[PDB]
Amino acid sequence: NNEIKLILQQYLEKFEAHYERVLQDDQYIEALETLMDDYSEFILNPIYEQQFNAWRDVEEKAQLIKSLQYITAQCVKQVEVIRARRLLDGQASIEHCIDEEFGQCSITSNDKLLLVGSGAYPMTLIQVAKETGASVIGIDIDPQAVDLGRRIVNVLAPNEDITITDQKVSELKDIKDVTHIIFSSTIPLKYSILEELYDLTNENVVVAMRFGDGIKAIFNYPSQETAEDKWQCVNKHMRPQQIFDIALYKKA
Ligand SMILES: C[S@@+](CC[C@H](N)C(=O)[O-])C[C@H]1O[C@@H](n2cnc3c(N)ncnc32)[C@H](O)[C@@H]1O
Repeated sequence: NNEIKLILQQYLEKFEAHYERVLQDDQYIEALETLMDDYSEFILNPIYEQQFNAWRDVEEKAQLIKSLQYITAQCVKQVEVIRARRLLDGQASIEHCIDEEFGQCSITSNDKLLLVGSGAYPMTLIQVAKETGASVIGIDIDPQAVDLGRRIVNVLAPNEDITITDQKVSELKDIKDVTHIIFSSTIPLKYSILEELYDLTNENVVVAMRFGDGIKAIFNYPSQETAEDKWQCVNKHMRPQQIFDIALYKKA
């Protein structure tokens, strides 16, 4: 208990200070990015993983995890907003292909991908459009993220077929044409949206759900059990030096 709980509380306090500073002045982004790198290195260190796993508290552990995953999700968003505003303020124009996340279920230019939680700095959305030539829809509930994302796409990828909207999945007119769906990891509602998508989507749709379980759940929303007759987990992609893992879902 004692050891890992103390560090996790200290990270929560550090994230509070860094996040509050960045809200007042975006010059403190570099310090927050460094904290996020240190946090990542902590999460992926087998020593801390073992300590975390050994802490068999139920209530306090669960709550502390939930406090961290919420504030660090806000930090991820704030980094994206600042990076986006910097690119647009200028008015000027890596290690893994997103296609890799779908294993055998490959993406061609004839396919159509929905990315849930596109974000203000939608590099992943642009990446997959450029790599695959597929049509791409990104949704984000935050209109700041919709505006920044839309205008970044128009600068960096004007020739790709990319739509960004605040529409919920039940409001997407072309939902039945979607062949591939990716969920960003830092979406609290991702499993409720997954369940809603069952009835909305065609029968052969494939979903890549990004998540973090165990110690990775302090920087990600975790996996959940799905309704067993609806979404079947056909593949789990878990790696020790990846800050998020991927669960592939198909119908029945
Ligand atoms: C950090 S950002 C961008 C994606 C991020 N890079 C990731 O991979 O987790 C996460 C985005 O998801 C958005 N978001 C959160 N909940 C959502 C929901 N229920 N539906 C759509 N977008 C959501 C946030 O507004 C935010 O812009």
